[PDB]
Order: sequence, then C-alpha cells, then structure tokens
Amino acid sequence: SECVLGQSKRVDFCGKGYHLMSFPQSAPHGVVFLHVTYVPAQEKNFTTA
Amino acid sequence: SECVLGQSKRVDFCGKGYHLMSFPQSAPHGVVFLHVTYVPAQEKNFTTAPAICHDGKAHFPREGVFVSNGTHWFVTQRNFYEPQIITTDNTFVSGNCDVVIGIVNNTVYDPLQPELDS
Amino acid sequence: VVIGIVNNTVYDPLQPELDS
Amino acid sequence: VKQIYKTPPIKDFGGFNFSQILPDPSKPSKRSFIEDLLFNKVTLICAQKFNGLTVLPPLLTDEMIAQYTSALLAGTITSGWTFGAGAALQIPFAMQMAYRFNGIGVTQNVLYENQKLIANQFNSAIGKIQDSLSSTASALGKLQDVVNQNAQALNTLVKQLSSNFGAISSVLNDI
Amino acid sequence: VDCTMYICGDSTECSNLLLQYGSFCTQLNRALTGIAVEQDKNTQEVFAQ
Amino acid sequence: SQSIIAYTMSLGAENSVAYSNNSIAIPTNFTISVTTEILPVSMTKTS
Ligand SMILES: *[C@@H]1O[C@H](CO)[C@@H](O)[C@H](O)[C@H]1NC(C)=O
Ligand SMILES: *[C@@H]1O[C@H](CO)[C@@H](O)[C@H](O)[C@H]1NC(C)=O
Ligand SMILES: *[C@@H]1O[C@H](CO)[C@@H](O)[C@H](O)[C@H]1NC(C)=O
Ligand SMILES: *[C@@H]1O[C@H](CO)[C@@H](O)[C@H](O)[C@H]1NC(C)=O
Repeated sequence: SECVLGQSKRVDFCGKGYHLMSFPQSAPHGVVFLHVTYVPAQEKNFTTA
Repeated sequence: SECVLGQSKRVDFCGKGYHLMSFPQSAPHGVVFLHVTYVPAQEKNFTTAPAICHDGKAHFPREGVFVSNGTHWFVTQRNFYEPQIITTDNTFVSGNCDVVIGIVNNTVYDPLQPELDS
Repeated sequence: VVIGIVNNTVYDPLQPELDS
Repeated sequence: VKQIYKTPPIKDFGGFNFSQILPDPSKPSKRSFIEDLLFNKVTLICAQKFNGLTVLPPLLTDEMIAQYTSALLAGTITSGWTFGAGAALQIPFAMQMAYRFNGIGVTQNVLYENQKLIANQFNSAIGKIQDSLSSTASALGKLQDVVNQNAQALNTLVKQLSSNFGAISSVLNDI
Repeated sequence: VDCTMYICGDSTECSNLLLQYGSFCTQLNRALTGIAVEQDKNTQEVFAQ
Repeated sequence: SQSIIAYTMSLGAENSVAYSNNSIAIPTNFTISVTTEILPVSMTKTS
C-alpha cells in the first residue's frame, strides 16, 4: 500500500533511506520488493549561518 | 491515533485513496470507522512539457505542471485542473534550455508589466 | 535576537527594473 | 488493484529499462525476467501421499499472482501512485521521477538536467539485482527457511507413526 | 532445557523407555533453539540499525 | 435455466491506460466516498 501505491513518509520502511518507489515482485509463498531509495554521496565541508 | 486523532498520509490505511478524516463508531467488541476519502474523477489529458524556454533559460512549474489545451499553456497543480498563466510568481528558473530534453519554447508573462505604467 | 547571524549583502531582483 | 493495467509496447520511458520487472512473453510463462530466477532458486517436494496427507492447491495460482503483479507494475509505471487512489492518470516516468524528487525535498530541476545519468543509475541498480541473486543463494532465505520448517514438521509428524509410544508394536494390524 | 535430562536425568532405564516416544524431545529442543536465536535476532534488529 | 458453473475466476477488469511521454492526465471533478472499516477489539471475558 505505502511503498508501491505511494511514497512512504516513514524512514527505513521502504528500502534504505529516503523512499522513492518500489516495484513488487512475486515469489513462491512470498513477495520480493525492489525498494528504490535516494542515497546522497560526495559530502563537502561548507560553512553555514 | 492517525485516522481519527489526525490526518493520515498513509495509502489505503485510513481510507481508499487520499484520506481526509474518520469518524469512529461504537460496536460490540469492535470498532466501525466512517473513513472519509478523496478520489479524483472526471479524467482529462492534455499535452505537456518538462520545462519551458523563454530567453535561453529553462523554466520549471515549481508546484505545478506544464499543460495546454492546444491554444493556451497553463501551470496547474498535478492533482486538480486549475490552469494559470506561466508567470515568475509561480515559476522558478535554473539552468539553460540546451541541457533539458523535451523543453517547449514559450513566453513567460511578467506580472510586473501592468504595474510598470504611468 | 538571532544568535550567530552573519552579515552579508542581499540582492533585490527588482532593483534593475525599479525605474518606471 | 481492481483492474489489470498494461504497458503500451512503445515503453518510451526516456532511458528507464523495465525489462527485468515487466512481463517477458519470450519465456513460456508471463512472469518477469527476475521472477523466473526467484522461482528457480526457491524451487521433500511432492513426496507426501501416504498416511492420509493431502495438500490443497492455492486459490490464486502462480499465473494469477504474476498477473496481479504485472497489473500493479503497469499501474505504478504510467499512473504512478494516482491509480492507487482513484482513476489511473498516466504521467511520464521521466516526470514522475521529478514529482517524487519533490516529495523527498529535491527540486524537479536536478532531474530535469541529470535525467540521463539518473536513468542509467536506476537501470544499473535494478539490473544488478539479477547478478546478486544468481551469485548468492541466501537472498531467498526467508521463504527457504519457512518451507524447510514446514517440510521437516510434516516429516516428523509422518515419522511419529513409526513410534509405538510404549506399545508392543507400532503397527495396528500386527497388534 | 535438556529434554532427556529433565524427563529422566542420569537414569538409563527412563532414557531407554523415552525413546518409544519418537522425537518429541528433538522437536522441543529445536523450538527452544529457534526461540533463543530469535531473541538475538530481535535484539540486533532493534539495536543494530 | 439457472445452474452452477465452474469457470476460471477473472482477475478483475482489464483497462490499458494510454501512455505517452507528451501526455498527462489531470482530474477536473473530484469525488468523495465513505470507506467503512471493521476491526474486533476484544473477546468475551469467559473464565
Ligand atoms: C571538516 O572540517 C572540520 C573542521 O573544519 C574537520 O574537523 C573535519 O575533519 C573536516 N572533514 C572533512 C571530510 O573534510
Ligand atoms: C487521453 O487522450 C485521448 C485523446 O488524446 C483520449 O482518447 C483518451 O480517452 C484520454 N485518456 C485519459 C485517461 O484521459
Ligand atoms: C516522445 O515520443 C516521441 C515518439 O514516441 C518522440 O518523438 C519524442 O521525442 C518523445 N518526447 C521527448 C521529450 O523526447
Ligand atoms: C560558535 O563557536 C565558536 C567557537 O567556540 C564561538 O566563538 C562562537 O561564538 C559560536 N557561535 C555561535 C552562534 O554559537
């Protein structure tokens, strides 16, 4: 309901980190989720105010 | 705690589709919830474009989408039909038109012109 | 009131077109 | 989902490749490319007939589950989350990614300029699942463990008939 | 809990007689081991995030 | 001539939505429905 049919505002519920979407995949006596999330990279040391 | 005590953004949890509110009702060894939903209807599809080019700079709809009825272009929220003229007040600019793909050339109206009289 | 506020210039988009 | 959605053959998603997830008519079954690997990896099977044991086939066959999954896939691709709350209003995937970027807190521009790299990264990440699943047999751990637990429980129940529980013999006819 | 020790203990006649009850002790030991493993599993899931 | 049939259950309706990169569907008249939900709370306090 949340990961696939919408964007989950929760954290670490749909994949790792900020959630984008999930493409469901079936399996014998189960289901496999292709969680898609947003992961930042290349941090810097900028000053703020 | 979510459907009744507040508004829930969860999908198909407090109601099928966009949830609005809920009204609990007493039942014997149970709870009857009168959830209130919000389902869009009366579908209609138009042409669109990701960005808009005015003078070599790419425009984006900010909080809406670029649509058009074939004669006039408009900026409206994706969830409702509220067309508005492409203006800087509801449009933000970043980058040039070359990088963007699918950008459609159009003119962005300036709300300052009416006030620049006299 | 603000603590740690830094001083820096802020530009006005309407300054070039202020003249009527 | 109350309706079975489908993806038009054009599949003009602006570089986003859904072959691994969408149905693959080439294979004998309509399940997606990934689905085949999962089913093969997951699959004391079909060896319980004596002692009155019987197994009821599931109401929703594997083909029906695959069809439901394909319908959900098609709804998610074109209509995004709109079909999960009402009419299936199609939106381009290139712009659906931008719409979602807004929800997390990223402006649509970032994508509007980086769409090529974003689509390439999405394809690589989704496309890398095949190799990870093939080279790792523990990716299907939960289903394998539950199936093995059920199988061993059934085997123990069957074997319990071989114990006399203090009786002279374990066979009623012999007794 | 050691099923054989708990039911019988050091005695050998009781241990021999208990073999007539199939593999109940094995099932109980397996269940206890599963619960013990699940305890650490929950601890790790809750804390090791 | 009513009787009992044995068929393959339909997996819901079939609706293929036209999808193109240059087309977007936006609603114009929303509707509001009421979704009733039932959930048991407790059993009888039998002893
Ligand atoms: C960032 O700067 C701080 C102090 O200015 C320093 O302690 C830290 O190591 C720096 N980190 C990186 C990744 O440059
Ligand atoms: C999309 O537009 C076409 C015409 O361009 C129309 O026939 C069709 O019904 C529309 N579909 C939706 C879901 O708006
Ligand atoms: C949409 O698809 C058509 C043909 O299917 C193509 O000519 C057009 O360039 C596509 N739109 C964009 C923005 O590339
Ligand atoms: C930040 O830390 C520096 C070093 O301790 C100090 O001199 C300065 O007053 C601090 N400013 C604020 C706003 O806390």
